[PDB]
Amino acid sequence: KQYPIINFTTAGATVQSYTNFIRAVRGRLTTGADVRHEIPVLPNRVGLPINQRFILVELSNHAELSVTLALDVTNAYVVGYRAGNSAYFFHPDNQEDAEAITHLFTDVQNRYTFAFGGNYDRLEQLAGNLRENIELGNGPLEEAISALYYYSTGGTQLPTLARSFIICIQMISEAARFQYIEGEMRTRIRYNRRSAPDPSVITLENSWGRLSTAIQESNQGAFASPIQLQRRNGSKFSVYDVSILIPIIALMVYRCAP
Ligand SMILES: O=C(O)c1cc2c(s1)-c1ccccc1CC2
Ligand SMILES: [Cl-]
Ligand SMILES: [Cl-]
Ligand SMILES: [Cl-]
Repeated sequence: KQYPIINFTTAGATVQSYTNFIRAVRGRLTTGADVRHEIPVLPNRVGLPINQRFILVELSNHAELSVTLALDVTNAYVVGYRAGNSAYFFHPDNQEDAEAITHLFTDVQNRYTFAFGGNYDRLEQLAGNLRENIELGNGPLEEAISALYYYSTGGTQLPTLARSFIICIQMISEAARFQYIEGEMRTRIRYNRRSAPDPSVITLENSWGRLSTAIQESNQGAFASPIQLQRRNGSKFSVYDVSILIPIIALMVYRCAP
């Protein structure tokens, strides 16, 4: 009757407890994934039955407020969330996706669809801040959870809601997609720090779709043409093959193979 749920709280969160959480998220996402090749491929959108389409992530904090994010298993991205008796959805791209989300949170009294989508370019505009200037960490995540809840009571304004999406998406969706970004978050939790992400994280996020295409279209592991990434100091380098990214990227959106 309900999609699978993973739980996480920032209250007393540790390196261990955040590691368990991301591992469970990856586990639910890859139930239907293709794991025969070097890197797991998320289920194909086309033909996926509706009862396999979503998973739910339920978050709480020291103030013991709770919100629940809905994640698409085909791309591990947040499509919307529930707070109290209300559900809120990013604007869908097409009719099929609009129909799919009517199967989420079917028991809330109030359903709203934002005019905007959930991509970073738009969310950065609404927040008034680039990812480069939005701190990540347990502290920021705790604050993001309260902000998401209080949107349903009129206590949160849309720019702060946008910045809270940016924090949640990166610390959950992107940390599940990339072992590399999980480690970046793990270091922040370990030393009790909050800091904005460096250029390597942002460029990895911006490249996930392109890397999924290059990997699944590769021939004997070799890319048909290079993809350019950044080190943490902003310097640039090229990747040419699948293998060097096996420790870096954990999940891929389905791509056709010629
Ligand atoms: O700051 C650094 O030293 C590095 C950052 C990255 C490196 S190295 C990398 C090396 C191979 C393959 C993918 C990556 C992703 C980001
Ligand atoms: Cl480890
Ligand atoms: Cl809806
Ligand atoms: Cl808009």
